[PDB]
Amino acid sequence: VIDAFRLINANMMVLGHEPRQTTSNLGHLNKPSIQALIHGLNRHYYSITINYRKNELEQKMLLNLHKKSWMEGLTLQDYVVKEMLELAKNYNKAVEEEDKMTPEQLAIKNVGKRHLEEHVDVLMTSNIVQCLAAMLDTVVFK
Amino acid sequence: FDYKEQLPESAYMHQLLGLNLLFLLSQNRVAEFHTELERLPAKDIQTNVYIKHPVSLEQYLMEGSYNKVFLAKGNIPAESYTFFIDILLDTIRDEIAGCIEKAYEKILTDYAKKRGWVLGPNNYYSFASTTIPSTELAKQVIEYARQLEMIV
Repeated sequence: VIDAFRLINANMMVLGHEPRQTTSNLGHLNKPSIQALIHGLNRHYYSITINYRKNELEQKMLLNLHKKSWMEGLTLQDYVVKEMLELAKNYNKAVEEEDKMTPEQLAIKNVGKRHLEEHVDVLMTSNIVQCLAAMLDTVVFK
Repeated sequence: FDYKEQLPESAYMHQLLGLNLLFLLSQNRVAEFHTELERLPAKDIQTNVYIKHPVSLEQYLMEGSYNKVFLAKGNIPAESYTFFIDILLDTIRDEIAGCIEKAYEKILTDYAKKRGWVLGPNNYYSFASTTIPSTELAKQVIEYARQLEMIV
């Protein structure tokens, strides 16, 4: 929500406010446009374009921070996973079985001038990962 | 094979054909054996005694020729195949090896001495006769294949 403002004197208002000599940057500046309250008090002011300073070392350090710290990427404890999986798959199987009625009716209906349910990518990923865990189970250890 | 419409049938044709048939069984090309059989449907039928001996032998082979080894030999001593039958006879089948003998059944010397005994493989017939991690490697590849499809 941060923003940057700068005031304009009332002496040169006869002269142009902000002499513009670049279309791309002026349009980018206008893209934020002006806020409701901003117009309510936009006068004697003219917002100035802001941007995050180039960031590589800090960017790289943060990126390394995320994997291990800001989300689960310890990579050594990275791999319930066999306890609750049965129950999660039970829920989703029952739900998909139920949802299968709506496509049935949809097909039943003629030309006549909620089948899209997906629910399969989730199962795919979850149980394929669980099966892959065999790789850790049988080789990575012992 | 040649059309040879003028081909004058001779009793030799039947005699020689059976010699292949008898030999073919001798060279355990059983598939080829039937191949020739179906090539002469009009010959076998019920006549052509010349070639009737091999088929009886073949039937006995699929059946228990082991007992009928000398039954077919005595069924007809000769059919112009005096030597022809000899090859088959000396080529005694020995598939019975998948059993127990030699002080365990004792019956079925020189046979018990050939290559040390019987044909050579195994030992004295009286004294003749799980892992997930190994599965791990094979399964791993299979699972990725399923994923590989879900790429695009």
